[PDB]
Amino acid sequence: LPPPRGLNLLPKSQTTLNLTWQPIFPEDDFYVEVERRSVQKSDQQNIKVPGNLTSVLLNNLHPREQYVVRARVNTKAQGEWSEDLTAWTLSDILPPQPENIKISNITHSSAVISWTILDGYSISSITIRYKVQGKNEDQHVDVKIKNATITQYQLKGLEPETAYQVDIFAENNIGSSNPAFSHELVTLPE
Amino acid sequence: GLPPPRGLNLLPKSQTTLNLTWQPIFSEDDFYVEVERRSVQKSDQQNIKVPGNLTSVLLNNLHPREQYVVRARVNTKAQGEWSEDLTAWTLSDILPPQPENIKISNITHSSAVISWTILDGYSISSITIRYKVQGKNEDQHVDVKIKNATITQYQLKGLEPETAYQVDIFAENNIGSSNPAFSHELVTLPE
Ligand SMILES: *[C@@H]1O[C@H](CO)[C@@H](O[C@@H]2O[C@H](CO)[C@@H](O)[C@H](O[C@@H]3O[C@H](CO)[C@@H](O)[C@H](O)[C@@H]3O)[C@H]2NC(C)=O)[C@H](O)[C@H]1NC(C)=O
Ligand SMILES: *[C@@H]1O[C@H](CO)[C@@H](O[C@@H]2O[C@H](CO)[C@@H](O)[C@H](O)[C@H]2NC(C)=O)[C@H](O)[C@H]1NC(C)=O
Ligand SMILES: *[C@@H]1O[C@H](CO)[C@@H](O)[C@H](O)[C@H]1NC(C)=O
Ligand SMILES: *[C@@H]1O[C@H](CO)[C@@H](O)[C@H](O)[C@H]1NC(C)=O
Ligand SMILES: *[C@@H]1O[C@H](CO)[C@@H](O)[C@H](O)[C@H]1NC(C)=O
Ligand SMILES: *[C@@H]1O[C@H](CO)[C@@H](O)[C@H](O)[C@H]1NC(C)=O
Repeated sequence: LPPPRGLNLLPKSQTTLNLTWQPIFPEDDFYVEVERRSVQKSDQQNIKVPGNLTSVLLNNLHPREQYVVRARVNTKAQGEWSEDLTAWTLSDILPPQPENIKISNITHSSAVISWTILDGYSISSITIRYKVQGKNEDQHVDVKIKNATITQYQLKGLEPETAYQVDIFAENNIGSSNPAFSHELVTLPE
Repeated sequence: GLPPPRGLNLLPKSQTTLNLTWQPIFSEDDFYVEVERRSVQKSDQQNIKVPGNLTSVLLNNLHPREQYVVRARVNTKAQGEWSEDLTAWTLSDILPPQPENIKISNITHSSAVISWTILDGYSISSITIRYKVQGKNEDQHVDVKIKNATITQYQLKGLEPETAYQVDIFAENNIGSSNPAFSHELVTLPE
């Protein structure tokens, strides 16, 4: 038999992952073999679940640890395995600050910021906070980037000859990252 | 008649408290600070004696988002001159209302000024203007944070020409943000 279609692996907690698939079409009579397997440690479990149900909760997992998962259908006959799905369980700790922070392309009313995030901490978003560097500080701007794939952003409509303070936070299930230092940005008309 | 304490300041601490601080003082004894507070909305006035050698009273047993007028004096054998009125709202127990008078204007290819207005007495400490592209893609959005309720306008800058933005505008407060029933549309020009 062919493996389950529509296989999707999502982290629902710090110790649990949820594998879902599309309902299997029956003659008789079958079950779904699910194999999950840790990367950071040597830990494989193998679960049999009745064919008519559509998902399994994989539980008793460790925090911020990635697991590789595959599945199949057996009858009788041993079905061919699905492709390997991977996922991290949610973080137990606060996420690390984005590394390789590079401010460049500095213009009169714009600049480009680039960074790198470490995978493994369930970073769901990053925020780019920028404000005028003066001692007043009555307002700032948060650019909220909701997909952690994006590695770069261009700030726009900045004021010329102005010094800005720029910070970059990464947010996960626990909370935001804590920056030790900010970054400077000075525009030029010229 | 002695003059009142100097450097009088009234800070809202909680929903039921305000803190009145002043510059401490030290002829012959004894002396105490008479502090009066009174509700604007309700009819609730109280008179509090505190010994003259401490620097602050916490005026307690007040009601949520209620305005209060405060004054003070230094009494001895004779009663002193009253201070000027201090006024403050206690912190709110609800979310603030959405800002009315949302007038967008001066729309250019990369600029779009926005002005609003807020109702006082809700302890509104900041307002957030949010703006993203009209598309349903939840990739990016920009939260402009304005940390004083004094500021009434703001000019958006560096927007993309010929584009539709979905502007929201929240008001924040000791409980939480306001809840917009509706967003606002912003077209941009050529360029
Ligand atoms: C793992 O996977 C998903 C969530 O990530 C869960 O599937 C769902 O579970 C219940 C149904 O028992 C519901 O919350 C979801 O909707 C259900 O099916 C339809 C939805 O159209 C409704 O008519 C039902 O009333 C019912 O609510 C359901 N969602 C889907 C798409 O299947 C699953 O429970 C979760 N946990 C485990 C332990 O498997
Ligand atoms: C009322 O307000 C003032 C200022 O917030 C408080 O005075 C402070 O007291 C603590 C020590 O107990 C220190 O932070 C300083 O000595 C004071 N600060 C200043 C700025 O003077 C006061 O304690 C508050 N509460 C009461 C009940 O009086
Ligand atoms: C799967 O089959 C078993 C047979 O006992 C039944 O208990 C269960 O409700 C079935 N689930 C379905 C049809 O979703
Ligand atoms: C910024 O630098 C990169 C790499 O050279 C390139 O996109 C371009 O030269 C610059 N872009 C500007 C100034 O808009
Ligand atoms: C004020 O004087 C009284 C005298 O009973 C004393 O209890 C209190 O500690 C004094 N406060 C000071 C010196 O701050
Ligand atoms: C309109 O925008 C331009 C350029 O951004 C600015 O110079 C001008 O002051 C604005 N006009 C008003 C009436 O706000």
